[PDB]
Amino acid sequence: KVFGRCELAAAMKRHGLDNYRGYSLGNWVCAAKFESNFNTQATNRNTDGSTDYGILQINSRWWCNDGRTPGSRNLCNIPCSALLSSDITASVNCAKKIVSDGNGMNAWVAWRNRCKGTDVQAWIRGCRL
Ligand SMILES: [Cl-]
Ligand SMILES: [Cl-]
Repeated sequence: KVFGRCELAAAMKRHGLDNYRGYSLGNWVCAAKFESNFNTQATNRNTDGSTDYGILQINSRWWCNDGRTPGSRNLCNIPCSALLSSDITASVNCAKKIVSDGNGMNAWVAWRNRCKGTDVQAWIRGCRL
């Protein structure tokens, strides 16, 4: 599923991400825009053989099992395919564990490089939330 901006903002809010660990909703929307262009089915392979999955490009090295990332951990205890669902619930619950692990949203390179220190509120401007 390819979300619209306000559609995704509302789904993220309902799943509890607005100000989760201090990150306003616009951060999460910004991150999803640049990680996946709002596409739940996005996958991208990394040089180390791991793969990033879903709307928030969660990495199989640490967070989910794809059966092909040797010596990886599965810290969200889910198959990575669950992160590609049109229901963002699994991606959000795993994202909550990632952002809580000490490095906050710097875990997402696109957020660090394209969202951090910008007007992220602009990403939810005009949405009925
Ligand atoms: Cl915001
Ligand atoms: Cl980047």
